[PDB]
Amino acid sequence: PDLLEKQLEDVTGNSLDAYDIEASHERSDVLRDLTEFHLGVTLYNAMLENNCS
Amino acid sequence: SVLAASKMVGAGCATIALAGVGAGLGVMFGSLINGAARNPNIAKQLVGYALLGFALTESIALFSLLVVFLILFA
Amino acid sequence: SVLAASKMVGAGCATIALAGVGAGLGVMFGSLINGAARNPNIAKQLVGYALLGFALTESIALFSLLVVFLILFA
Amino acid sequence: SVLAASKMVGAGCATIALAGVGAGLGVMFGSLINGAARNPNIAKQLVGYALLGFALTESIALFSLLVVFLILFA
Amino acid sequence: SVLAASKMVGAGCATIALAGVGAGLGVMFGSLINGAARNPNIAKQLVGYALLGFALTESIALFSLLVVFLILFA
Amino acid sequence: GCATIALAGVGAGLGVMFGSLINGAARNPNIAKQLVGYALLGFALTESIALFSLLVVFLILFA
Amino acid sequence: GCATIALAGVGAGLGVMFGSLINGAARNPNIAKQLVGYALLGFALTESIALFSLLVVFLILFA
Amino acid sequence: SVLAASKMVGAGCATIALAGVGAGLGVMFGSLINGAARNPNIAKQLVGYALLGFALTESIALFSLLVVFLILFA
Amino acid sequence: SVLAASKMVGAGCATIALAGVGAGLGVMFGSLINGAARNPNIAKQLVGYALLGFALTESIALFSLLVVFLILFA
Amino acid sequence: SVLAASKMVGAGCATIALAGVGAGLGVMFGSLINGAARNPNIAKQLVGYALLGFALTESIALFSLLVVFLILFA
Amino acid sequence: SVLAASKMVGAGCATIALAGVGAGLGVMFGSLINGAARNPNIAKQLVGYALLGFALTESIALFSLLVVFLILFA
Amino acid sequence: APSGPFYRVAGMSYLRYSNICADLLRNVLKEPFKAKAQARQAIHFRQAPYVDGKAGASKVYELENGIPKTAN
Amino acid sequence: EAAAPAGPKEFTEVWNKKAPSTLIVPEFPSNYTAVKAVGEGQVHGDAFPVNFYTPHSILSQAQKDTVVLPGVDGYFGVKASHVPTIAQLKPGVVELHSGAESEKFFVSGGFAFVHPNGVTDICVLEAATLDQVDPAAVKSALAAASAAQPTDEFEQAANRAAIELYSALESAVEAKA
Amino acid sequence: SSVRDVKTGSLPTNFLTGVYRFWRSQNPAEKPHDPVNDRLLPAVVDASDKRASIGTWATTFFCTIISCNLLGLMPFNEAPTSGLGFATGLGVSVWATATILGLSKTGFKFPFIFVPLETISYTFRAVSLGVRLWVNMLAGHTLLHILTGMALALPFSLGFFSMVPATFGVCCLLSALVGLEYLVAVLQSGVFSILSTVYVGEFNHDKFIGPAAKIVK
Amino acid sequence: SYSAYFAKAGFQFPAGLSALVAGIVALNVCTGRPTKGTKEISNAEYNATPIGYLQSPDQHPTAFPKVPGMKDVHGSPHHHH
Amino acid sequence: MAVTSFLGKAFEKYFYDFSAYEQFGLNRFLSSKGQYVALRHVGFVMVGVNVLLAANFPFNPPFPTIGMCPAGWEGTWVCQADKAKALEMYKEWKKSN
Repeated sequence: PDLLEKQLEDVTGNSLDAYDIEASHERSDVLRDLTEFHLGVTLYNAMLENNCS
Repeated sequence: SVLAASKMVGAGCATIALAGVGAGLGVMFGSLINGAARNPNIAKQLVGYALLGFALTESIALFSLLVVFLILFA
Repeated sequence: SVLAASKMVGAGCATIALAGVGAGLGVMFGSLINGAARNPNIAKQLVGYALLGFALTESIALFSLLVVFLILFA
Repeated sequence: SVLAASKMVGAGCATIALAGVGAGLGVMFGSLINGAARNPNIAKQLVGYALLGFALTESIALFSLLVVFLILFA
Repeated sequence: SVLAASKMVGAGCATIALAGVGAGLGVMFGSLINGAARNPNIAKQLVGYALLGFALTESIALFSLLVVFLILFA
Repeated sequence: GCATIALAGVGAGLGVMFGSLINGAARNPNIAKQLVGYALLGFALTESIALFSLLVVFLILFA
Repeated sequence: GCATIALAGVGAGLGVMFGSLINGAARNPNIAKQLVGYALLGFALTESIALFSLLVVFLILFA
Repeated sequence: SVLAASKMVGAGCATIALAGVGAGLGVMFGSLINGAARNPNIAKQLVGYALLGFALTESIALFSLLVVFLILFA
Repeated sequence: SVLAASKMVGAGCATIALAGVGAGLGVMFGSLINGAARNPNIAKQLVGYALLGFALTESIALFSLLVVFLILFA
Repeated sequence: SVLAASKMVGAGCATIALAGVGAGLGVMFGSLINGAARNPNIAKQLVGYALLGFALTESIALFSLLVVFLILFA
Repeated sequence: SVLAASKMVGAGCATIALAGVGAGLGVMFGSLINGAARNPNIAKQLVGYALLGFALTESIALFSLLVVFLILFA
Repeated sequence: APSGPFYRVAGMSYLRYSNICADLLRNVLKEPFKAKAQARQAIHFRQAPYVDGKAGASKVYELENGIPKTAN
Repeated sequence: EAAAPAGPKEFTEVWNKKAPSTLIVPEFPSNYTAVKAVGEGQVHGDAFPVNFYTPHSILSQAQKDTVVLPGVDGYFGVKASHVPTIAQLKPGVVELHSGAESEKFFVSGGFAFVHPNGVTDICVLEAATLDQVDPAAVKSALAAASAAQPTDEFEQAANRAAIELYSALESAVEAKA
Repeated sequence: SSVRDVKTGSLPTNFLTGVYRFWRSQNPAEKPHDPVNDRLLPAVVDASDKRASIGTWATTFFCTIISCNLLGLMPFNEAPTSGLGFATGLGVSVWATATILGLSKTGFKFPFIFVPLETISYTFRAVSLGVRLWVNMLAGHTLLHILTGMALALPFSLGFFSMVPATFGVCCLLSALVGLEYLVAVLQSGVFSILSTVYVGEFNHDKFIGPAAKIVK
Repeated sequence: SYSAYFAKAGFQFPAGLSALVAGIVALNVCTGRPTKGTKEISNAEYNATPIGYLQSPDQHPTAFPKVPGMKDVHGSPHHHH
Repeated sequence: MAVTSFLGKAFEKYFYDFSAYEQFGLNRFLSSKGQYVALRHVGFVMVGVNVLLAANFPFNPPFPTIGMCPAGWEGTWVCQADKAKALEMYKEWKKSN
């Protein structure tokens, strides 16, 4: 989540800072929630794309 | 000498108007800092909006400062 | 001459209504900074809303500056 | 003539109620800019809520300007 | 007419409380915009809570207008 | 006249509590009548200060 | 009369805490029976400031 | 008896410092509700900071009533 | 006895500045409750920022009381 | 010396414009902390926006300290 | 001694401006407790902004106290 | 010891939390739709660590009612 | 702060230097979506594109005029040129309005992004319409979840998630038209 | 002529090591663009020769003020920094040290209508640095004098060791004000010398000399 | 093991304290003005005045005074009132 | 004795193991030891105030009394709020007493 993820958007500012975060806790904390959900989604698609392949 | 005395206590308690000008210019320049910390891309445009807000809030300070020269010297 | 003396004291404590008008303009011009930092695509529409607010909050600044000069010259 | 001098300093104390109306009106006109920065397709419906509120915020401001004339000229 | 003089300066200090209700309406009609900018599908229920809220903070303003007229003409 | 300046803070306190009734109801309208069940309880306790200010404005004037 | 202007602050103080009760119950309404346990205890400890202001108004007048 | 008349009006305006610890204790106790509505797990520890914050804000009520005790009864 | 009467009025209106210190200590001690509700794993550190913040704004509670006691007894 | 006695009490009411500058500066310096806690990467740029807003809000402080030094020694 | 009496009441009205400083400082010191509860990783840097802000906000408190000592002993 | 929401400070990941809340919605559905939602609730796989290159040691799952609500 | 100029187009050119030349480049998930975030357009005035998804279904991908989203602060609504938003949602009701007609899905939680081009991308796990929920067994398990709170700190969160889900589910069956 | 012998790892040696390394950390040296090797070592040594000794000055003012502030909390003693010329004489002397440092950055020549307003707010730093130390050490001790006079009014009037719940609540209020004075004694010596590093560190900037000629690759 | 070497040298002052004490004393005695409550008089007045009349009452307050303001000496009764 | 070596060892065993928090029982009434110290502190102040007052009791107070008088004095020099007045009344009282 910020081990590299925000570190690759932040060029002359940030690409992620356009969005207004509506989370409970910090932006660095919602991105921890958001990339595990991005991990589980693209894993669920992977073993469903592969099974149909 | 009561009238000449009242030019001093009246124009003295005239310029409490600059309290809320000082409190307003603090929350406005506080909103520049959180606004520029949200996206630093706009941080040279928000300052151009800050001095739009600074020069128009000071007007209330100068609407007070003429009266402290209109009570003291008019 | 305590009538024209109290007109200096009364008009001084009259114009501390311009305290809150300055704190209004600082909250109002501050929320444009956070408002235009959120979506700068609307940042030329929002100044149309602040100058709608700056002119209509000033109406309170010109309501009190009437009574400053309606005490001093009336 | 301490009655006629008392209408003048009582009028200045009367119109510091225009401070709070000046401070509320920057909150209401400030929050429309934050309101119109969220979803600007409501930005004229919110102005219908600002001027609804500004007509009711001025409702107490002229109640103060009635009292600043009802002690001055009544 | 020291009592006729003190009713003039007492009633001006009596209507300072219209600053506080004048800023209460600016906050309450400021959240009316921010509430109606979050979900505008409730924008007719919030005015059902704003104008109930408006009339019930006026309760304080007419208590303040009670004693601006209870010392003046009674 | 000075005694009823205490109605300024009650009117500014009430404008904030009825300001949160708008934002509380716009945040979940399914609880929007339980919040008024909290608002008018909170209104009744903040009017208690408005009458304590008006207990004094009649105990100064008529006592 | 000028001593009871201290009731402006408890009037503006209780409106904020009861403003936080409407916004607090609009988040999780299940804790709303514990939050009035903090609202009314916060009401009572702020009313001690409301009676400290009124103890001296009944000690300036009546002592 | 201008001395005993002044210690009543002096200790009268000495007590409006309790407006601050009355309004400060509202925003500290209002913060306990919005602190407990977010995580009710820790809401027995948040009272432990509410009463410690209460004990240190009524140190000022203990200083404000000491000047009232010292203007009236020195 | 215009002097010793004036020290009781001036020191009473000197200690009205304990209001804003008491209100600042409410918005700071409320932030300890909001902060220790965010991450209670820092809740032994945020008390350390509260009491460093308490001791520095308690300073203004004593700056105000210094003029209270060098009006009254000096 | 009722003129010389009024410049002492008038300059005392004149310097509580420093109350709003004292409160507004804490909002701007409170927003520096919360803004730099969002992104520490532009925290060298936000202090440049804090010290600009400080110098233009202290101009409200030195304008009212001009009025104190113009009532007392002019 | 109407001049000696009016310095005691002028300085008491002069030190009201420590209410605004005491309230601005808690707003800034409440931000340190919240901003270090957001990321405790820069909690040594945010104290460096609190004490840069404390120094510039309590400098307004010594503006207020210099006018107190220049009213009282000058 | 972690800092964040109520699942994250309790050691739970967001994926487990969001699937528990997905599980508890399915137990409340209409019965023409509750059993077909029980199809996408089941968890049947197995895992095995490879600490050396060919070793063994695993964890099999024959879960039907959903992701485990208890501690992992 | 820009140490790695990555991307799909950069990965093609460097992978021809380490892999065999027989293999063509692997595909990437950017090659299968045509809708971007910063790409200007895609609002068209009144009705804005709403991509309401689940892992197992695409529940909507046509355009709507307003979306009532159940954020963790509270229910907010999205109009067409809304501010860019990353909103974590509570268990609550997503309301998709097209005009006079509105469809009300109750979701379990899961984020919703409003992109700078006005595209709303609701991303939940279980998105049941309230027509297929029954209001009987919701409090049958909520009363059980109001009773069973042991000192298990993992079940501290899982019972908290159990309570707040049914409690919002209680309140959102009551006000139906 | 014969110096004393020091045990290594003494507690005053460990405290003053951590104190000095704290105030030295407040104005850190800036990293050059070049790698620091034997080419850049005279430029780094000359960069240290042109920096002010704020690490030494700030721990001079920390240790001389916390020793003076804590004298006021010893019995039979008053704080020297409770005097107006002592406490404000340290504040002007820090402000003049910052100015003499900033005036020497040129050739001792002093720097439209803006600059009298930057100067005023800068010349007020002189009196504000010392008066903040003086008023804190005065207003805390003065309140303690007033409340000890009030708390002595009760056993003087009532019985000695009698009606003790009235004097217990004010002897514990007096005890908690001496405890706050131990906190203000340590904080105001910290705030004085945090601010000395800020004011003196404003003019603590010179040009890195660096390599004017290189052999690249 | 070296603990008994450090017990041998006992207390010792800081290594230049005689220049601090001689610097603070030399500021308190080289004031260049009379000694705080006294006034320089001529030699003809000093040789003619009793030592009870050179003393002022303000400079000798009572060591534990039963009434605030008690002084130990009374000085010259030849006031110029 | 050796003047530095006896009572250094006596103060050491008065400081360390001489404890009236346990030798006088006192855990029956007090919750912690952190609150035994927090009222031995206030107990030291109340004892030290009452010793300093009583060791010279007939004195006109420099501090403002709040309108209170110690014992059967009430109009004497001890309660007189004018100090040049009470100096005259103390000098009369001292011949008698």
